[PDB]
Amino acid sequence: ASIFAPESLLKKTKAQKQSREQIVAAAAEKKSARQKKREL
RNA sequence: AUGAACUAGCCCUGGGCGCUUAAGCGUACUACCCAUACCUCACCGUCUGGGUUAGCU
Repeated sequence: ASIFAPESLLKKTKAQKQSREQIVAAAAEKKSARQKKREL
């Protein structure tokens, strides 16, 4: 009845989620580190 | 006050037009002119160093 979202797409989306999680965490701590660095 | 001997500089004698308290010579200081040089930018090419695939509307 419906198309089942190909398994290559599911594997990529899981991989992209891992990388997107890393990017946010890296930028989350970068902003705090940059603000302290600017004051120094 | 003069004269003598001297101290040097320049003159006399031995690119063009023109210039002569220079448009000459020497010194000092401002301003100004413009090379394919220098700086900024754009463009060409070469070289060099990267990035780019579960090929993500």
